[PDB]
Amino acid sequence: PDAQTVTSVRHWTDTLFSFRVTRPQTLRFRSGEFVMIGLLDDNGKPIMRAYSIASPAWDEELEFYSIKVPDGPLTSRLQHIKVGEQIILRPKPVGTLVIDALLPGKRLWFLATGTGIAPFASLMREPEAYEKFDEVIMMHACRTVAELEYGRQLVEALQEDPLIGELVEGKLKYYPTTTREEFHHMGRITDNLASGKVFEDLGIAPMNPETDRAMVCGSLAFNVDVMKVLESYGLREGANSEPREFVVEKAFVGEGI
Ligand SMILES: Cc1cc2nc3c(=O)[nH]c(=O)nc-3n(C[C@H](O)[C@H](O)[C@H](O)COP(=O)(O)OP(=O)(O)OC[C@H]3O[C@@H](n4cnc5c(N)ncnc54)[C@H](O)[C@@H]3O)c2cc1C
Ligand SMILES: NC(=O)c1ccc[n+]([C@@H]2O[C@H](COP(=O)([O-])OP(=O)(O)OC[C@H]3O[C@@H](n4cnc5c(N)ncnc54)[C@H](OP(=O)(O)O)[C@@H]3O)[C@@H](O)[C@H]2O)c1
Ligand SMILES: CCCCCCCS[C@@H]1O[C@H](CO)[C@@H](O)[C@H](O)[C@H]1O
Repeated sequence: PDAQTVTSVRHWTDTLFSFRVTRPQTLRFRSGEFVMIGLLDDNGKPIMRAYSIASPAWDEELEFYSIKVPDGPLTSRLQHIKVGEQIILRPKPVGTLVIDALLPGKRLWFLATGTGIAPFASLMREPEAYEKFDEVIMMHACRTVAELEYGRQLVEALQEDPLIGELVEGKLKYYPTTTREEFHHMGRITDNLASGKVFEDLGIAPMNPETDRAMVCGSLAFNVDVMKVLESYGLREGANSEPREFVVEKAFVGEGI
């Protein structure tokens, strides 16, 4: 179908890699949305899967942060992709993780686990995030330290850029944690928001309906627990049609891995 070419590839761990592809000249999307991408199976039939566009809406190229599931119909194949090869990329962007889907506010929270940081790798590089809000809080929880690397480097590259470094350094608050390995900050996003620990570590006021807006992206179980916690602070799930305090999107469907 619609074919695009891989321009670069980077493996982060034995189960995580990112790659950038050429962008369809017709593509127009909002930072945070996802599209369907895929490869042909052995019978020449499409293996399609939804993927958040990890790059900001203004980037000339498209980037994706992907898991590597051995025996995974798509990623067992995609994990071998090389520069110059191609993938199917359908330019029909959709998704609820968009600023327009949230009432204006002053503090924006990105709550993610595992590859769920993909749509935020996009939003953290979206000019609109820093224009419409005073602070942007990026909470990324993973089992191990290595899983945080892609996000760590991204946040690092932002807060250090010669041009917008000081700017971002002042509004972006990066809060990574591990739950299975030793790290300076640990614990689930749910637990750390509920107990109040994150508000203390970051030296900021607790969550409130009037100023806080959040985007949630992780496993279904994670999404449901974060919702209750957010609701415990008076926030309500919104909609692109009726904007409120928070929005959610599954980082993937199924059990775990
Ligand atoms: C809205 C939406 C957006 C998504 N965006 C991304 C993204 O940006 N990057 C990404 O890697 N995946 C993303 N996923 C998952 C993605 O669509 C595919 O599932 C992934 O490419 C795996 O495909 P597969 O055919 O190799 O394995 P599958 O048969 O699809 O899945 C086998 C099992 O692996 C697990 N799994 C699948 N994907 C993940 C993952 N992301 N993280 C942890 N476990 C997983 C689940 O338990 C799944 O049942 C997204 C899913 C949805 C529903
Ligand atoms: N059938 C089974 O008994 C079975 C099947 C598959 C995997 N697993 C186990 O699960 C592990 C893989 O990780 P996982 O799925 O538990 O994490 P996960 O969704 O893949 O995502 C990574 C992170 O989200 C956190 N998380 C998971 N559930 C959460 C929730 N309900 N609320 C808030 N945060 C949550 C995890 O913390 P935590 O580490 O505390 O989860 C982890 O930090 C493996 O170590 C494996 O041993 C068990
Ligand atoms: C003028 C630079 C603006 C801010 C850059 C810091 C983020 S880091 C940067 O982000 C770009 C956009 O996603 C990518 O194309 C690039 O490869 C990546 O290193």
